[PDB]
Amino acid sequence: DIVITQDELSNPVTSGESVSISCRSSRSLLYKDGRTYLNWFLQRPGQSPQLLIYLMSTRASGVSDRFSGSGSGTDFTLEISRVKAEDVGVYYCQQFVEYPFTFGSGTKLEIKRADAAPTVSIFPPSSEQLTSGGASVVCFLNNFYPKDINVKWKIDGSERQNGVLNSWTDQDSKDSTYSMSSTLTLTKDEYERHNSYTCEATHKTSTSPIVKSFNR
Amino acid sequence: EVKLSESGPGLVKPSQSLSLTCTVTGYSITTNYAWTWIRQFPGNKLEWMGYIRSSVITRYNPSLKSRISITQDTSKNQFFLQLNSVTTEDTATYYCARYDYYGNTGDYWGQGTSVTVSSAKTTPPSVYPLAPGTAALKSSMVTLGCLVKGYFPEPVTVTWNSGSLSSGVHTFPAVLQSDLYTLTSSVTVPSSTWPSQTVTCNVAHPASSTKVDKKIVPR
Ligand SMILES: [Zn+2]
Ligand SMILES: [Zn+2]
Ligand SMILES: [Zn+2]
Ligand SMILES: [Zn+2]
Repeated sequence: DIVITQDELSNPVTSGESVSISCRSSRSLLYKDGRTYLNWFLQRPGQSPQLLIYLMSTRASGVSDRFSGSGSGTDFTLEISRVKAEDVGVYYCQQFVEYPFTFGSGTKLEIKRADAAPTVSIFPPSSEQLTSGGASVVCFLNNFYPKDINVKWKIDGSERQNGVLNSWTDQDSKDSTYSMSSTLTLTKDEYERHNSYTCEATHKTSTSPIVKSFNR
Repeated sequence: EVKLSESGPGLVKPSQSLSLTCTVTGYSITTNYAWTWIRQFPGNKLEWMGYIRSSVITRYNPSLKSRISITQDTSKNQFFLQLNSVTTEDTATYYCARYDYYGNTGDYWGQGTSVTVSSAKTTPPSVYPLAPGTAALKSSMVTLGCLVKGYFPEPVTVTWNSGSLSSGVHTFPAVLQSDLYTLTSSVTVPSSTWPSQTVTCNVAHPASSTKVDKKIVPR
């Protein structure tokens, strides 16, 4: 029955800056023993949640002192001192007073850093895939910032939008950059009908797009 | 040290029963700790499911009605989760953890195990090498990759050179289409390491008990 609220995202924080994450409960979490039962977790992409703080302000074993918790009974805050690239992820609070031990919706920490142009690489279908009657052309756009980016596919000079699937990674824990994969899937017959395949990337870091291509 | 590890089928048909196991090593589950199950839905919402403590005491989330059951096998130091009459809404990543009375779990969390509730069939992936067409900027870096296409359900694990090659690796989230997932992984290394040194992507798909090792060879 207890509902906990948290902001989806935080303003981008620069490495070195400190930030406070908020969490509010619909009911007091202070117990008759004087202790407040609130937990703070950090979860990185593909990683299991990691406990940072329990009992509202007690740091868990091995947890960096840069992490501290405070609050009343309905409003809690997690302060992260001198933020580092490694702290990127989603922060969740969990009330541990009454069942069910509901979790907050999580607040994603977004790191801010210098703009970076993507490294673009284009790959023709492999001979193995062509034997299947399918043909995927792949383009990697790695290590760029900000996350906003546009990719265009051109076959023999003409833009192709159908059959394109993109995938973005979460913010990197080491350099705070983003990466994206774009795949243009065609039938082998169609792939065999054209010669020039081009991947064009348009990013904030430049007026002119980054072009990568190959001839079949 | 104390470790928890979840195991169980990654795909279950709707209306059927879901059974998972958490094997605990380094600590006895006959203790008075809340050996609990928590799940995370696509979208990242977390939900506490229930726990078993002191071998015979349990507590479940009311939202799970009467379809959840948590039990244990003391002799094997394992505790279990059984969820009946599943629907696509039970698709999630299931985690086991050890909570103490104060809410402290320490680092006692499993790695999580993905469970998909779907009528679709299990399909192993086809793994294709991604090698550069020609010769890009020399004396610098070169990006290679592997395309893991047409599998179901999630997930697949991808490593390079059996794990000895981890830096400069980007494995992208899979994209679903026609009940089949496709994912890609890129790896960037010095133009001096490849093709001089062998670079191989290792792909595993637990659901189909399949493993593929694709060496990346020059065009
Ligand atoms: Zn990276
Ligand atoms: Zn055509
Ligand atoms: Zn041990
Ligand atoms: Zn037994």
